[PDB]
Amino acid sequence: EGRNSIRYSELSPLYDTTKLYLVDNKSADIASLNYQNDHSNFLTTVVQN
Amino acid sequence: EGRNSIRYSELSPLYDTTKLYLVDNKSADIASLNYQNDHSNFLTTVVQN
Repeated sequence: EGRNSIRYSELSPLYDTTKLYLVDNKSADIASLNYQNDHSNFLTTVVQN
Repeated sequence: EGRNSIRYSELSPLYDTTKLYLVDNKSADIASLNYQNDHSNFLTTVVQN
């Protein structure tokens, strides 16, 4: 208790477990981040907002 | 201290002062809430989301 918080920068804090997703076919990332790379060396966002 | 928090239902809490707005010409409220009333007896949203 107390030492179990998970804080994003402006939103309600969670506590003691969550999930994180690392998918490879989000449109905004296709457009900007990933132009010269492939499905084995890619770059993705962990923020879903 | 401690007894000064302001809590919305899913967002970061504020502390010790804020503002609240009561305007009368928001589109969504024009459409739904206010159809049979006027500018002197009106109905508005305090949530801006």
